[PDB]
Amino acid sequence: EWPTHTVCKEENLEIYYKSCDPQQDFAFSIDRCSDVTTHTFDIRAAMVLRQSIKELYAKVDLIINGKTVLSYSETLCGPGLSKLIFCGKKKGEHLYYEGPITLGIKEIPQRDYTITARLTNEDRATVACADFTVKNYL
Repeated sequence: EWPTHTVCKEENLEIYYKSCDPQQDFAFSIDRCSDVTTHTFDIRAAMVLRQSIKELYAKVDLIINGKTVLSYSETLCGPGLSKLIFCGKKKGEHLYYEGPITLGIKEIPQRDYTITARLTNEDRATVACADFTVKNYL
């Protein structure tokens, strides 16, 4: 029900996202779309934080033909485990990230696939959730 946003659409590469958090949408852009093929690329992203992030966890799933073929989890914030300066932001803050994203997928996939990313907190509550649809024929 959130709108599907176009992130990239060029000759041989298309990327769209839709928030799967029922509370809200968020803003997301990639500075250079073709960098996604290198698995490190720069983004800009913005969202209102609706949950505490005392702990922040990411879970990233690669889905190909309806099947989750790979899933990994990374700790972003926590006691002795904080990776981002914005760890520690309070519930209700407007969060802005500009910078690199590195996905821990080895053979960065060709073809059509989905990356689902969910951020959760100390209470397993969803802080953000998106489905990224990718069409990569580069």
